[PDB]
Amino acid sequence: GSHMGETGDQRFGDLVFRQLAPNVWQHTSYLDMPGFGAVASNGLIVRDGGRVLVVDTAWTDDQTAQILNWIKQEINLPVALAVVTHAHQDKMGGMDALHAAGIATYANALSNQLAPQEGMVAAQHSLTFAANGWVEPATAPNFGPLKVFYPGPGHTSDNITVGIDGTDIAFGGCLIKDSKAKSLGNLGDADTEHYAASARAFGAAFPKASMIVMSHSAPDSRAAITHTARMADKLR
Amino acid sequence: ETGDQRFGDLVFRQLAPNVWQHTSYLDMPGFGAVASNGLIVRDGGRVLVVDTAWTDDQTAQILNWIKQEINLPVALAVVTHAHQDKMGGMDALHAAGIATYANALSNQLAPQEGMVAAQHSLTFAANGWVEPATAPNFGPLKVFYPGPGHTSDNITVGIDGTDIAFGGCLIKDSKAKSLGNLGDADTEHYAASARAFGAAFPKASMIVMSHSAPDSRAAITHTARMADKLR
Ligand SMILES: Cc1oc(C)c(S(N)(=O)=O)c1C(=O)O
Ligand SMILES: Cc1oc(C)c(S(N)(=O)=O)c1C(=O)O
Ligand SMILES: [Zn+2]
Ligand SMILES: [Zn+2]
Ligand SMILES: [Zn+2]
Ligand SMILES: [Zn+2]
Ligand SMILES: [Zn+2]
Ligand SMILES: [Zn+2]
Repeated sequence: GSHMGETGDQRFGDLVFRQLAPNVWQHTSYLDMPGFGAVASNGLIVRDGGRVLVVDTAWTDDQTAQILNWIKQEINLPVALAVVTHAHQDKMGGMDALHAAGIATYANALSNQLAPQEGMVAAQHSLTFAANGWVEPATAPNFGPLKVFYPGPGHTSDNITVGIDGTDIAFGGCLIKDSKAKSLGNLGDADTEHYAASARAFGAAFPKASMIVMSHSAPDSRAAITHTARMADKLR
Repeated sequence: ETGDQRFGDLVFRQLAPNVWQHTSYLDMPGFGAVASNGLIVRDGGRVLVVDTAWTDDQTAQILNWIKQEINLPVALAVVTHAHQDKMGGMDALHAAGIATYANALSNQLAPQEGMVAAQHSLTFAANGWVEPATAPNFGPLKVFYPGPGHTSDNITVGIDGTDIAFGGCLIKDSKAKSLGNLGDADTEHYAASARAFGAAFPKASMIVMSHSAPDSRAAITHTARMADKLR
């Protein structure tokens, strides 16, 4: 089962949406984490010609259905696919809303294999990766601007990252924490030996991205990557 | 030991008409000699190897025993994760012109683990089975990724047309008190991965593993019961 058991910001139900680029938005949803209260989780929405592509669900099915409603209102293009960046509640908790809506879903093969143990619904389709971390293109059909990179084990063994081609943006998901972070967040499923190398591999994979989007903080500069790697260095 | 054969530092045990276990040893601080096992499979007119020995020299001894005892070409080797017992001899396989295969993740981890990457990467479906285009002409070798356990990258191999499945370092002996080296292990998912190996090869009666002699299926259920205690 699951381990879980302001300017420019647009409120839409209990979610928040922020435009990051002409064709890119950040979605934000909240879940109350006993003791510490509201935990934000961010993902992305990308307009690619006549299609919308989603990175990560919200925490819940009901929140994820609200992402689809927001897309209908603000973009009014069909959602061609969603890719989720590992098998934890914040990234995959809303899979049923996507499947209910007939949306094709993608995850790391390992995320799909771990999903039952992690209390998640598996995506319909599985990404695989080359030894250099880049997605095998046959497993990323019509991903368009989404450039998927497996950096190595870090936050989880299955964590993947996504560059948005033709923009300044790369999405570190839960691997990367912001440059102000006092900790690496939830290390319950982390690989402490390989985390630092995986963070640095993400930086090297998207060497010119200037806006680093993350699950649990607002977008940051590239300093988030180096600061995260140096915090991870101390886990070894 | 009666019936076992020696070549240099290597010991070979015939498990089935076309299958041998190779065993090599390394002195580990405060542990004395640690055995590591792999497999040699005769597949008609060619030989397939599962896992290197600890070192290049030991791995060359495997290849020269194969020449002496079997006298068929070695077509390919599959190595079952990026640790020295399984991939320490990659340079000897490459020098001998043997095609090498490992989990893509093993190849990605190899530099950090001080190992040499294989020439080819295996990838796996969500159900754990190797994507067939990545494992061309593997003959009787059936490669399964059971999930993270002993390491994130550990893979397993069934030998079609035999009683044998190879758990590598994921599976420990049915009398074991411990799961051996957990330094790189996934404590949450280990038990499920061990059970997934059992379910992938449900008819295998001889379970070969890295650090103990062949056992029955009891090794799978005992490993899972030990791993349940890690959670
Ligand atoms: C801060 C935080 O809360 C949760 C619930 C997670 S995760 N993605 O590990 O579940 C994290 C994280 O660090 O990613
Ligand atoms: C007993 C043992 O010794 C070593 C050196 C290893 S491994 N494969 O983790 O390096 C193991 C193991 O448990 O696999
Ligand atoms: Zn997570
Ligand atoms: Zn997270
Ligand atoms: Zn977990
Ligand atoms: Zn090992
Ligand atoms: Zn081992
Ligand atoms: Zn290691």
